[PDB]
Amino acid sequence: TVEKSVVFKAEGEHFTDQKGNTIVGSGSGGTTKYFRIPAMCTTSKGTIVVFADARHNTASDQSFIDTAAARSTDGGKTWNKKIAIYNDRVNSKLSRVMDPTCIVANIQGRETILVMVGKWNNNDKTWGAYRDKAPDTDWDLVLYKSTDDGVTFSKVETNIHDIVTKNGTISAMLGGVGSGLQLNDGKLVFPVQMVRTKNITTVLNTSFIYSTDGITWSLPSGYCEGFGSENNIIEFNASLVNNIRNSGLRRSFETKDFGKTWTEFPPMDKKVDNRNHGVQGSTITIPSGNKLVAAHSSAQNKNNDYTRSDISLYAHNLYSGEVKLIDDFYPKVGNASGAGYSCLSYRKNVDKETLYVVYEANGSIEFQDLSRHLPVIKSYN
Ligand SMILES: CC(=O)N[C@H]1[C@H]([C@H](O)[C@H](O)CO)O[C@H](P(=O)(O)O)C[C@@H]1O
Ligand SMILES: [K+]
Repeated sequence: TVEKSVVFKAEGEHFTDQKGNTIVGSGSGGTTKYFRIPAMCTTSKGTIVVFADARHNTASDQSFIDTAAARSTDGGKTWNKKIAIYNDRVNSKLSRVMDPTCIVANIQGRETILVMVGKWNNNDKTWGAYRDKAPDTDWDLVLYKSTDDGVTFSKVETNIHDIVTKNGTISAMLGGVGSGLQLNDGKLVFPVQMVRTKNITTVLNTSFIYSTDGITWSLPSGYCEGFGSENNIIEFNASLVNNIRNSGLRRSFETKDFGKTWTEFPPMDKKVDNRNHGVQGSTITIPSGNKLVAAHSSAQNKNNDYTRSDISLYAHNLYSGEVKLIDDFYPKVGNASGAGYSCLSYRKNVDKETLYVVYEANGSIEFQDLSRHLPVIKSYN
Protein backbone atom coordinates (compact mmCIF):
# COMPACT_ATOMS: atom_id res chain seq x y z
CA THR A 1 0.00 0.00 0.00
CA VAL A 2 1.36 3.51 0.54
CA GLU A 3 4.29 3.48 2.97
CA LYS A 4 3.39 6.73 4.79
CA SER A 5 0.65 9.33 4.51
CA VAL A 6 -1.01 12.08 6.51
CA VAL A 7 -4.53 11.10 7.55
CA PHE A 8 -5.61 14.37 9.20
CA LYS A 9 -3.58 17.54 8.74
CA ALA A 10 -3.27 19.94 11.66
CA GLU A 11 -4.64 23.31 10.48
CA GLY A 12 -5.41 21.79 7.09
CA GLU A 13 -8.87 20.17 7.40
CA HIS A 14 -12.34 21.70 7.09
CA PHE A 15 -15.35 19.80 8.42
CA THR A 16 -19.05 20.60 8.15
CA ASP A 17 -21.67 20.13 10.82
CA GLN A 18 -24.91 18.15 10.56
CA LYS A 19 -26.57 21.11 8.82
CA GLY A 20 -23.87 21.42 6.17
CA ASN A 21 -22.32 24.53 7.73
CA THR A 22 -18.55 24.66 7.99
CA ILE A 23 -17.08 24.27 11.47
CA VAL A 24 -14.76 27.25 11.93
CA GLY A 25 -11.81 26.08 14.03
CA SER A 26 -8.80 28.00 15.34
CA GLY A 27 -6.42 26.71 12.69
CA SER A 28 -5.27 28.97 9.86
CA GLY A 29 -8.16 29.71 7.57
CA GLY A 30 -10.57 28.49 10.23
CA THR A 31 -9.39 24.89 9.97
CA THR A 32 -9.40 22.32 12.79
CA LYS A 33 -6.45 23.21 15.02
CA TYR A 34 -5.23 19.85 16.30
CA PHE A 35 -5.88 16.12 16.04
CA ARG A 36 -5.33 13.61 18.81
CA ILE A 37 -6.01 10.05 19.98
CA PRO A 38 -6.03 7.96 16.80
CA ALA A 39 -7.92 4.65 16.63
CA MET A 40 -7.81 2.41 13.58
CA CYS A 41 -9.83 -0.58 12.43
CA THR A 42 -9.32 -2.49 9.11
CA THR A 43 -12.21 -4.43 7.51
CA SER A 44 -12.37 -7.73 5.59
CA LYS A 45 -12.60 -5.59 2.44
CA GLY A 46 -9.18 -4.13 3.20
CA THR A 47 -10.81 -0.81 4.10
CA ILE A 48 -8.93 1.31 6.62
CA VAL A 49 -11.04 3.42 8.96
CA VAL A 50 -9.27 5.91 11.25
CA PHE A 51 -10.93 7.89 14.05
CA ALA A 52 -9.39 10.78 15.95
CA ASP A 53 -10.37 13.70 18.16
CA ALA A 54 -10.84 16.75 15.90
CA ARG A 55 -9.85 19.33 18.57
CA HIS A 56 -11.04 22.35 16.64
CA ASN A 57 -9.77 25.12 18.87
CA THR A 58 -6.87 23.83 20.99
CA ALA A 59 -5.03 20.64 21.92
CA SER A 60 -6.43 20.96 25.46
CA ASP A 61 -8.49 18.04 26.69
CA GLN A 62 -11.32 20.24 27.97
CA SER A 63 -12.17 21.95 24.70
CA PHE A 64 -14.55 21.79 21.72
CA ILE A 65 -14.07 18.35 20.08
CA ASP A 66 -15.82 16.11 17.53
CA THR A 67 -14.79 12.61 16.45
CA ALA A 68 -13.45 12.67 12.89
CA ALA A 69 -13.33 9.56 10.67
CA ALA A 70 -11.11 8.97 7.67
CA ARG A 71 -11.65 6.09 5.27
CA SER A 72 -9.18 4.69 2.72
CA THR A 73 -9.95 2.04 0.15
CA ASP A 74 -6.59 2.23 -1.63
CA GLY A 75 -4.24 1.07 1.11
CA GLY A 76 -3.87 4.41 2.86
CA LYS A 77 -2.88 6.51 -0.15
CA THR A 78 -5.95 8.73 -0.14
CA TRP A 79 -8.48 9.46 2.60
CA ASN A 80 -12.16 10.39 2.57
CA LYS A 81 -12.88 12.37 5.74
CA LYS A 82 -15.88 13.49 7.75
CA ILE A 83 -17.17 13.86 11.30
CA ALA A 84 -18.41 10.51 12.61
CA ILE A 85 -19.76 11.70 15.98
CA TYR A 86 -20.70 15.28 16.83
CA ASN A 87 -20.55 16.68 20.36
CA ASP A 88 -23.84 17.98 21.82
CA ARG A 89 -22.93 21.61 21.14
CA VAL A 90 -24.29 22.74 24.50
CA ASN A 91 -21.16 24.74 25.35
CA SER A 92 -19.12 26.20 22.46
CA LYS A 93 -15.94 26.09 24.54
CA LEU A 94 -16.26 22.74 26.28
CA SER A 95 -18.68 20.35 24.53
CA ARG A 96 -16.81 17.29 23.42
CA VAL A 97 -16.74 13.64 22.39
CA MET A 98 -13.26 12.21 22.95
CA ASP A 99 -10.75 9.35 23.20
CA PRO A 100 -11.97 6.81 20.65
CA THR A 101 -11.71 3.03 20.92
CA CYS A 102 -12.91 0.99 17.93
CA ILE A 103 -13.66 -2.62 17.16
CA VAL A 104 -14.16 -4.27 13.81
CA ALA A 105 -16.21 -7.44 14.30
CA ASN A 106 -18.62 -9.89 12.70
CA ILE A 107 -21.74 -9.66 14.83
CA GLN A 108 -24.11 -12.52 13.98
CA GLY A 109 -22.75 -12.58 10.45
CA ARG A 110 -22.69 -8.79 9.86
CA GLU A 111 -19.27 -7.15 9.69
CA THR A 112 -19.59 -4.08 11.89
CA ILE A 113 -17.31 -1.27 12.99
CA LEU A 114 -17.99 0.03 16.52
CA VAL A 115 -16.59 3.31 17.92
CA MET A 116 -16.94 4.30 21.54
CA VAL A 117 -16.15 7.79 22.87
CA GLY A 118 -16.64 9.64 26.15
CA LYS A 119 -18.95 12.66 26.10
CA TRP A 120 -18.95 15.78 28.29
CA ASN A 121 -20.50 19.24 28.02
CA ASN A 122 -19.90 21.52 31.01
CA ASN A 123 -17.05 19.91 32.94
CA ASP A 124 -14.04 22.20 32.74
CA LYS A 125 -11.65 19.97 34.71
CA THR A 126 -9.97 16.65 33.93
CA TRP A 127 -12.41 13.72 34.19
CA GLY A 128 -10.59 12.19 37.17
CA ALA A 129 -11.61 15.18 39.27
CA TYR A 130 -15.29 14.28 39.32
CA ARG A 131 -15.85 11.65 41.97
CA ASP A 132 -18.83 12.92 43.98
CA LYS A 133 -21.57 11.34 41.88
CA ALA A 134 -22.34 7.87 40.63
CA PRO A 135 -22.21 8.50 37.85
CA ASP A 136 -21.17 12.08 37.03
CA THR A 137 -24.17 13.84 35.49
CA ASP A 138 -22.14 15.59 32.79
CA TRP A 139 -20.70 12.33 31.53
CA ASP A 140 -21.83 9.72 29.08
CA LEU A 141 -20.18 7.00 27.00
CA VAL A 142 -21.62 6.70 23.50
CA LEU A 143 -21.32 3.93 20.96
CA TYR A 144 -21.75 4.32 17.20
CA LYS A 145 -21.69 1.61 14.58
CA SER A 146 -21.17 1.24 10.87
CA THR A 147 -22.59 -1.65 8.93
CA ASP A 148 -21.63 -0.31 5.48
CA ASP A 149 -17.81 -0.54 5.62
CA GLY A 150 -17.22 2.73 7.48
CA VAL A 151 -19.27 4.98 5.21
CA THR A 152 -22.05 5.94 7.63
CA PHE A 153 -22.22 5.75 11.41
CA SER A 154 -25.27 5.68 13.62
CA LYS A 155 -25.75 5.75 17.39
CA VAL A 156 -26.43 2.46 19.16
CA GLU A 157 -28.95 2.60 22.01
CA THR A 158 -27.06 0.75 24.67
CA ASN A 159 -27.43 -0.20 28.38
CA ILE A 160 -23.95 1.10 29.25
CA HIS A 161 -25.17 4.06 31.29
CA ASP A 162 -27.50 1.67 33.18
CA ILE A 163 -24.81 -0.85 34.12
CA VAL A 164 -22.54 1.93 35.32
CA THR A 165 -25.33 3.46 37.42
CA LYS A 166 -26.33 0.04 38.75
CA ASN A 167 -22.73 -0.66 39.84
CA GLY A 168 -22.90 2.46 42.01
CA THR A 169 -19.16 2.95 42.57
CA ILE A 170 -18.21 4.36 39.18
CA SER A 171 -18.18 8.11 38.52
CA ALA A 172 -17.30 7.77 34.82
CA MET A 173 -16.07 5.15 32.35
CA LEU A 174 -14.11 5.41 29.09
CA GLY A 175 -12.74 2.97 26.53
CA GLY A 176 -9.10 1.90 26.88
CA VAL A 177 -8.21 3.92 23.75
CA GLY A 178 -7.21 2.50 20.40
CA SER A 179 -8.88 -0.79 19.62
CA GLY A 180 -10.94 -3.43 21.38
CA LEU A 181 -11.45 -6.99 20.17
CA GLN A 182 -13.79 -9.81 19.28
CA LEU A 183 -13.02 -13.02 21.16
CA ASN A 184 -12.81 -16.46 19.61
CA ASP A 185 -16.26 -17.21 20.94
CA GLY A 186 -17.62 -14.14 19.16
CA LYS A 187 -17.99 -11.81 22.16
CA LEU A 188 -17.17 -8.14 21.69
CA VAL A 189 -14.80 -6.77 24.30
CA PHE A 190 -13.90 -3.13 24.95
CA PRO A 191 -11.11 -2.59 27.45
CA VAL A 192 -12.20 0.23 29.81
CA GLN A 193 -10.84 2.74 32.29
CA MET A 194 -12.96 3.92 35.20
CA VAL A 195 -12.87 6.66 37.78
CA ARG A 196 -14.31 5.35 41.05
CA THR A 197 -16.44 7.34 43.47
CA LYS A 198 -14.80 9.34 46.27
CA ASN A 199 -15.35 6.62 48.87
CA ILE A 200 -13.38 3.94 46.99
CA THR A 201 -9.67 4.08 47.91
CA THR A 202 -8.43 3.39 44.39
CA VAL A 203 -9.22 6.37 42.16
CA LEU A 204 -8.83 4.47 38.87
CA ASN A 205 -9.36 0.89 37.79
CA THR A 206 -9.21 -1.04 34.56
CA SER A 207 -11.63 -3.72 33.41
CA PHE A 208 -13.64 -4.39 30.26
CA ILE A 209 -17.22 -4.58 29.08
CA TYR A 210 -18.46 -7.37 26.85
CA SER A 211 -21.43 -8.05 24.62
CA THR A 212 -22.73 -10.61 22.14
CA ASP A 213 -24.84 -8.24 20.05
CA GLY A 214 -23.19 -4.85 20.61
CA ILE A 215 -26.38 -3.55 22.27
CA THR A 216 -26.55 -5.18 25.70
CA TRP A 217 -23.27 -4.91 27.63
CA SER A 218 -21.97 -6.40 30.86
CA LEU A 219 -19.29 -5.51 33.39
CA PRO A 220 -17.47 -8.32 35.15
CA SER A 221 -17.44 -8.39 38.98
CA GLY A 222 -13.76 -7.73 39.53
CA TYR A 223 -11.43 -4.81 38.86
CA CYS A 224 -7.81 -4.62 37.76
CA GLU A 225 -5.44 -2.04 39.29
CA GLY A 226 -5.64 1.29 37.48
CA PHE A 227 -2.16 2.74 37.02
CA GLY A 228 -2.39 5.15 34.05
CA SER A 229 -5.65 3.37 33.12
CA GLU A 230 -5.44 3.53 29.31
CA ASN A 231 -5.09 -0.08 28.20
CA ASN A 232 -5.65 -2.72 25.52
CA ILE A 233 -6.62 -6.37 25.98
CA ILE A 234 -5.52 -9.40 23.97
CA GLU A 235 -6.87 -12.95 24.08
CA PHE A 236 -4.25 -15.58 24.90
CA ASN A 237 -5.49 -19.16 25.25
CA ALA A 238 -8.14 -19.17 27.98
CA SER A 239 -7.11 -15.76 29.29
CA LEU A 240 -7.61 -12.09 28.66
CA VAL A 241 -4.43 -10.11 29.18
CA ASN A 242 -4.23 -6.32 29.36
CA ASN A 243 -1.37 -3.91 28.70
CA ILE A 244 -1.68 -0.73 30.76
CA ARG A 245 -0.22 2.76 30.66
CA ASN A 246 1.90 3.65 33.69
CA SER A 247 4.43 6.38 34.46
CA GLY A 248 7.61 4.41 33.85
CA LEU A 249 7.21 0.71 33.10
CA ARG A 250 3.96 -0.55 31.54
CA ARG A 251 1.92 -3.07 33.48
CA SER A 252 0.26 -6.25 32.21
CA PHE A 253 -2.24 -8.45 34.02
CA GLU A 254 -4.10 -11.62 33.13
CA THR A 255 -7.56 -12.93 33.98
CA LYS A 256 -8.30 -16.64 33.81
CA ASP A 257 -11.83 -16.27 35.22
CA PHE A 258 -13.24 -13.65 32.84
CA GLY A 259 -12.67 -10.49 34.87
CA LYS A 260 -13.16 -11.76 38.42
CA THR A 261 -9.50 -11.71 39.52
CA TRP A 262 -6.33 -10.45 37.78
CA THR A 263 -2.69 -11.44 38.33
CA GLU A 264 0.55 -10.10 36.83
CA PHE A 265 1.36 -11.46 33.36
CA PRO A 266 5.16 -11.95 33.35
CA PRO A 267 5.71 -12.05 29.55
CA MET A 268 4.60 -8.40 29.17
CA ASP A 269 4.62 -6.98 32.69
CA LYS A 270 7.23 -4.22 33.15
CA LYS A 271 8.86 -4.94 29.76
CA VAL A 272 8.55 -1.54 28.05
CA ASP A 273 9.51 1.79 29.62
CA ASN A 274 7.57 4.93 28.61
CA ARG A 275 9.23 7.01 31.29
CA ASN A 276 7.71 10.13 32.83
CA HIS A 277 3.91 10.39 32.84
CA GLY A 278 3.49 7.31 30.66
CA VAL A 279 1.60 7.19 27.34
CA GLN A 280 -1.20 5.25 25.77
CA GLY A 281 0.04 2.22 23.83
CA SER A 282 -1.51 -0.20 21.33
CA THR A 283 -1.18 -3.95 21.86
CA ILE A 284 -2.51 -6.61 19.53
CA THR A 285 -1.80 -10.27 18.73
CA ILE A 286 -0.53 -11.64 15.43
CA PRO A 287 -0.83 -15.37 14.67
CA SER A 288 2.22 -17.34 13.47
CA GLY A 289 1.63 -21.00 12.82
CA ASN A 290 -0.41 -22.28 15.73
CA LYS A 291 1.16 -19.76 18.10
CA LEU A 292 0.64 -16.09 18.99
CA VAL A 293 2.95 -13.07 19.15
CA ALA A 294 2.05 -9.68 20.64
CA ALA A 295 2.88 -6.50 18.70
CA HIS A 296 2.97 -3.25 20.67
CA SER A 297 3.44 0.44 20.00
CA SER A 298 4.26 3.22 22.47
CA ALA A 299 6.77 6.04 22.91
CA GLN A 300 10.31 5.64 24.20
CA ASN A 301 10.07 9.22 25.55
CA LYS A 302 13.78 9.97 25.41
CA ASN A 303 13.27 13.45 26.92
CA ASN A 304 11.49 11.93 29.91
CA ASP A 305 8.59 14.39 29.63
CA TYR A 306 5.39 15.24 27.73
CA THR A 307 7.17 15.30 24.35
CA ARG A 308 6.97 11.48 24.20
CA SER A 309 9.58 11.02 21.48
CA ASP A 310 10.24 7.94 19.40
CA ILE A 311 6.95 6.11 18.95
CA SER A 312 8.10 2.54 18.47
CA LEU A 313 6.96 -0.95 17.50
CA TYR A 314 7.88 -3.83 19.81
CA ALA A 315 7.39 -7.58 19.59
CA HIS A 316 6.53 -9.48 22.75
CA ASN A 317 7.34 -13.17 22.96
CA LEU A 318 4.34 -14.44 24.93
CA TYR A 319 6.13 -17.71 25.69
CA SER A 320 9.64 -16.70 26.70
CA GLY A 321 8.88 -13.15 27.81
CA GLU A 322 11.49 -11.67 25.48
CA VAL A 323 10.88 -8.17 24.07
CA LYS A 324 12.50 -6.66 20.99
CA LEU A 325 12.32 -3.22 19.41
CA ILE A 326 11.30 -3.84 15.81
CA ASP A 327 11.06 -0.31 14.43
CA ASP A 328 11.19 3.24 15.82
CA PHE A 329 8.66 4.43 13.24
CA TYR A 330 8.36 8.00 14.52
CA PRO A 331 11.87 8.77 15.83
CA LYS A 332 11.01 12.36 16.56
CA VAL A 333 10.34 14.52 19.59
CA GLY A 334 6.62 15.19 19.75
CA ASN A 335 4.66 18.34 20.53
CA ALA A 336 4.30 18.66 24.33
CA SER A 337 0.79 20.06 23.73
CA GLY A 338 -0.28 16.47 23.01
CA ALA A 339 1.81 13.69 21.54
CA GLY A 340 2.79 10.05 21.49
CA TYR A 341 -0.45 8.13 20.94
CA SER A 342 -0.78 5.33 18.38
CA CYS A 343 -2.89 2.47 17.13
CA LEU A 344 -1.85 -0.73 15.37
CA SER A 345 -4.07 -2.79 13.09
CA TYR A 346 -3.27 -6.25 11.81
CA ARG A 347 -5.41 -8.19 9.40
CA LYS A 348 -5.12 -11.24 7.19
CA ASN A 349 -7.66 -11.04 4.38
CA VAL A 350 -7.66 -14.32 2.47
CA ASP A 351 -3.89 -14.63 2.05
CA LYS A 352 -2.88 -10.96 2.38
CA GLU A 353 -1.41 -9.83 5.70
CA THR A 354 -1.16 -6.17 6.61
CA LEU A 355 0.21 -4.39 9.66
CA TYR A 356 -0.62 -0.68 9.82
CA VAL A 357 -0.08 2.06 12.44
CA VAL A 358 -1.64 5.44 12.88
CA TYR A 359 0.01 7.92 15.29
CA GLU A 360 0.27 11.50 16.53
CA ALA A 361 2.69 13.72 14.65
CA ASN A 362 2.83 17.35 15.77
CA GLY A 363 -0.93 17.87 15.73
CA SER A 364 -1.53 15.70 12.65
CA ILE A 365 -2.34 12.00 12.43
CA GLU A 366 0.04 10.00 10.25
CA PHE A 367 -0.30 6.51 8.79
CA GLN A 368 2.45 3.99 8.00
CA ASP A 369 2.35 0.53 6.48
CA LEU A 370 4.55 -1.65 8.69
CA SER A 371 3.87 -4.90 6.84
CA ARG A 372 7.52 -5.37 5.88
CA HIS A 373 8.12 -6.06 9.56
CA LEU A 374 5.76 -9.04 9.79
CA PRO A 375 8.34 -11.78 9.18
CA VAL A 376 10.46 -10.49 12.06
CA ILE A 377 7.52 -10.09 14.41
CA LYS A 378 6.08 -13.50 13.50
CA SER A 379 9.36 -15.25 14.31
CA TYR A 380 9.20 -14.01 17.92
CA ASN A 381 7.63 -17.10 19.50
C1 LIG B 1 -10.76 11.98 28.88
C2 LIG B 1 -9.37 12.60 28.96
O1 LIG B 1 -9.10 13.50 29.74
N1 LIG B 1 -8.44 12.02 28.20
C3 LIG B 1 -7.08 12.54 28.17
C4 LIG B 1 -6.14 11.88 29.19
C5 LIG B 1 -6.54 11.97 30.65
O2 LIG B 1 -6.73 13.31 31.00
C6 LIG B 1 -5.41 11.29 31.50
O3 LIG B 1 -5.30 9.93 31.11
C7 LIG B 1 -5.75 11.39 32.98
O4 LIG B 1 -6.98 10.72 33.22
O5 LIG B 1 -4.83 12.50 29.04
C8 LIG B 1 -4.20 12.28 27.80
P1 LIG B 1 -2.54 12.88 27.86
O6 LIG B 1 -2.68 14.36 28.33
O7 LIG B 1 -1.76 11.99 28.78
O8 LIG B 1 -1.92 13.02 26.56
C9 LIG B 1 -5.06 12.79 26.64
C10 LIG B 1 -6.51 12.25 26.75
O9 LIG B 1 -7.35 12.86 25.77
K1 LIG C 1 -4.48 14.86 30.56
